[PDB]
Amino acid sequence: LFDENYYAKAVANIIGEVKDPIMYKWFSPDQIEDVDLQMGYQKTVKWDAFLNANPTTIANEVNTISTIGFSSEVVRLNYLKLQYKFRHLKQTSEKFYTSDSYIGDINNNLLPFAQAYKLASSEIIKLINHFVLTGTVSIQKDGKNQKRLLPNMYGLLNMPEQIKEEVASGDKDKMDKIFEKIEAGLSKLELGDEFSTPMMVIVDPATSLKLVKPYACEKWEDVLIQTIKAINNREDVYIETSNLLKHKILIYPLNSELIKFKPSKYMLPTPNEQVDKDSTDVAHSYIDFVLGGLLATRKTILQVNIKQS
Amino acid sequence: LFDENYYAKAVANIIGEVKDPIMYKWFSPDQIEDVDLQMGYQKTVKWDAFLNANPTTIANEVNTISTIGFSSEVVRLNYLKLQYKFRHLKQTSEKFYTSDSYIGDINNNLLPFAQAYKLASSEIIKLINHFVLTGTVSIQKDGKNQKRLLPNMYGLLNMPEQIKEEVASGDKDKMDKIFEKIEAGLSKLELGDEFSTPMMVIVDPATSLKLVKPYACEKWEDVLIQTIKAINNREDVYIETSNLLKHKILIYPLNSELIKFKPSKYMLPTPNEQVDKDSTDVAHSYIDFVLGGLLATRKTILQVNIKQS
Amino acid sequence: INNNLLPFAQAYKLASSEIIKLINHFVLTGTVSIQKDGKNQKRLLPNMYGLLN
Amino acid sequence: ASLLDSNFVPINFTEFVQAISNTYKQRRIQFYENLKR
Amino acid sequence: ASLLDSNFVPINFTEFVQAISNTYKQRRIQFYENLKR
Amino acid sequence: YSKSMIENKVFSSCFKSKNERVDAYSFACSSYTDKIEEYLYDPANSFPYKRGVKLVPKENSIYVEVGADTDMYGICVDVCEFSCTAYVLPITNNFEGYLVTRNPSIKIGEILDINNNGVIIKAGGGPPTAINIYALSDSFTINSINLIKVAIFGNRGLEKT
Amino acid sequence: MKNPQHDASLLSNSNEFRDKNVEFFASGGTRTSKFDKLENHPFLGYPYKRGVKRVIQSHYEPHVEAGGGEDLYGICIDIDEFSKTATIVPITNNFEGYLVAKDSTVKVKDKLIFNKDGALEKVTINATALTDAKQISNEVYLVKVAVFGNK
Repeated sequence: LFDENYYAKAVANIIGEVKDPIMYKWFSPDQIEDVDLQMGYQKTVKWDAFLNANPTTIANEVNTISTIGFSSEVVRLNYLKLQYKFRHLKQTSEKFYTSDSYIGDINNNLLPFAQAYKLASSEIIKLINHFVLTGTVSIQKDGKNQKRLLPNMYGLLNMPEQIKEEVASGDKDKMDKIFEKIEAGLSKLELGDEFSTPMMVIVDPATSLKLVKPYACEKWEDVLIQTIKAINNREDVYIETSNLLKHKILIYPLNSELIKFKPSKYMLPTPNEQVDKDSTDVAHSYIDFVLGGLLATRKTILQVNIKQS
Repeated sequence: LFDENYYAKAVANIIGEVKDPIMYKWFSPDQIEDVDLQMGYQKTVKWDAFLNANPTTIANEVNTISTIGFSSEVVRLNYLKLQYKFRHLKQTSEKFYTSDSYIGDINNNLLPFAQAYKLASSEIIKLINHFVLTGTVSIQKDGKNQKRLLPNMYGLLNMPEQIKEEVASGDKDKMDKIFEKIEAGLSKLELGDEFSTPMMVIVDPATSLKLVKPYACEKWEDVLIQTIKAINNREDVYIETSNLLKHKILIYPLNSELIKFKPSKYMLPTPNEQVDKDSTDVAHSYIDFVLGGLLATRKTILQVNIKQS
Repeated sequence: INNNLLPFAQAYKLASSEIIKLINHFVLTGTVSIQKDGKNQKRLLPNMYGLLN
Repeated sequence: ASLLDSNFVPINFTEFVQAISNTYKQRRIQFYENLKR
Repeated sequence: ASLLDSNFVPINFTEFVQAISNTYKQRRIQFYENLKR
Repeated sequence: YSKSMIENKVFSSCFKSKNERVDAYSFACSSYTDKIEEYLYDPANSFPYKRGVKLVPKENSIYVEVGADTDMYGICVDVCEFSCTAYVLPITNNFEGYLVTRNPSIKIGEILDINNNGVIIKAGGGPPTAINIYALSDSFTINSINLIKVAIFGNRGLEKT
Repeated sequence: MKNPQHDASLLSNSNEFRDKNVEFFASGGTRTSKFDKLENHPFLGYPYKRGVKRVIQSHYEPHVEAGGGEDLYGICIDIDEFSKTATIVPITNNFEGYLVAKDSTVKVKDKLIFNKDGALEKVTINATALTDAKQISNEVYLVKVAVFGNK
């Protein structure tokens, strides 16, 4: 294959230069599990058992014993296939544009296939990170013109049936009021028997600036960490800052028994076999990626919104 | 045996997927010693020595030497055998229910034997954990319909001849009153010459929230740890949170000379040889476990109860 | 003879022959019954038909 | 005699039960060894 | 089948895609191995 | 209605009080040597799951329909909706398990009676009870259907009031 | 007690195979079937070989005690003192064995009712006496009956 497909050879050579996605920091290693699918839906079945009565004492002869029941629950997940196109220089035309220690038309912004693919992959990976955190696909800082997505495709921020807390715009700058909502939201959390697990905090830059302020010789960040430690059995609490959020605070456990991520194993960018060729030196190529695969239980994610108006 | 008994084969292959009991975190490795008994009572004899008089100085000739005496104490522990029954598919019928990526009737809530046994074992282990911490057996959130148990079968919370402290319902939210009772209980604690040992603290989730409050830049938890470090020769002090407790605080040493756990080596769930069969595809199986074996010296556990009414 | 008890081999053969006759009746007629009157039919599932129904 | 051994072949049910008891004991020992408070 | 393996030689585009997915999976595993918090 | 009852966007959230499910295993304490029979039931008249049923010999087959204690044949413990088949424990056998009730406030130890709809009610309604039914737990509502743990052991010699 | 454990100094001569089974320690039933339903329950008092009623109320699970009448639930045929549990045959299951009689008035062909103390007394009907009442010791009378339900 590599003897015939130059582009496939080029991708295999330069696949290692693509940086790792930053979303991996938001999950524990056990929380991610790949699936084999491109587009469609997949059903997940979770099984449970419960005790129907007190256990039966075994003494002398007996035939009536207590029973243990079972239950099942099905959750549907949707997966969507998305594609992009980019232009690059034809392989046989590279010799006519190899300049002094750089290849490509500066005037015409044309690049070799290898460099074009690497840069394109980096941009797409950033977009995938935005979706997983937010649940929306948008290329604008405003977050508008969102591409319409299928249901059963949610991010950590818009996952339904979770504890949503809203801060009034009058208290947008009052850390005590913001922390009060957090405490109320934290109380409403329902971790059940899995409460002994590390927790993750995701904040926006504006919130982080407020956190490092003194607690009204302690900081709001320290108070928040202690409060979370009170419920997670005194375990690790990680705090992260992301520019993709705007006046939002995300708290959720890093436990595979509560939140599970099941992306398609083709989610990350993958080259397409079709290449557009013509009589000129410019060709076109396509990159494929798949979105979806987030699964979470009810009332296990705390989403706090600080309204600005 | 594995050539004839499919179920025995299935248990061995899946026995490793059952998670360890969480009760192991409440005991030191040396505090647990298995015994060989399914049902009945076992008498444990503890020997001691004492000095009758001052030692004898060896000089010149003498026949009258001071003597060293001995003493014994007998303790009886009761062990109980309990059983549970669960339904599952038959081995020869699994092939007709092997669906895509799962096996079993979603409509009929029937599972293969391997999955059924794993789920059943997990629930039983949860019940065993509850008994050791509490000493009571119940399947209701209200804690009613308790199964009556034999004497000499105590948990940490209900062990007699220990220090018991009560907080009035009017002071249920005053941490200063709660800590005052804790100090009085710690004063009444009698460890003798074995005071140099790590200590364990178990609290309910409601108390855990109160502990991280500022002390009235210091926390109530910090004050508590320092107070315990005063009496235990400044050894390690561990704090654990359990949802199985409600408005209770347990403090006890982790010294094998004071509190010892002697569970039966069959305490954890174990399959039974008997399997119910008929002409249909549904079969029944039984799981056995054993309860009891906690032994503690007098006045070595502090049990604080915060009355709500 | 006095109690109508047979060895398992003969008992199985006769029982199988009876069932096979019943299977033949269902395929041709689409209904399951043990009466010459054809009543007391066993209720079947939908999309289960014979050549006659 | 434990279920961890690939070379262990139980003969009857009593040996099978003893292997399970040993397996539970070994897991407990392993758990405390890897436990770091 | 991984692109990280030098001796690996894909036969067709389908195997090439499988190698890419395996490569991504191993990198994620390696990332979590090297991650420190 | 039905027993299984559906795709979910998210999963539903200790071991205690997990048996409060409509499709839970009916027998709180089972036993081999319990006789279980199969019958047909009306797929459009009344859903017999977890209800007291009576035998109605029809012109094509013997069906089971929800019935009162006076003419009760047994208790329907399970249903296979694919074949519309009801599984019945005859009244001659003991039962200890969860059944459908219409009173959301029933205490423990109270005497109970099965009404015309095959539903557990308080025995003080007035009809003379003919079966020994006792409430082993308080009635609980699943959101809506009311269930209660009961022990049924045979008929009562003389009808009570 | 079912088995009063007392140490002896001489062996008791036991060679005759007749009139050896009518004893207070012979638990179970004279004739028993594999398909007989048995339930063990916590008990109070000592309802051994007596009619038992189920008593329902720190809240505890229901237990059983000696009783009868409209509250009759079953028959206690065996007991375990260490576990404080009693094996019970439910009233919906027929039984054949020796039970406690109120006095010696009970004879063959006599219809019997379980009294408030779980003892069988002459006349709803529950059992039919098979033999005459025999005094095991003091006021303890045992009668062989065939329990069939309640009238």
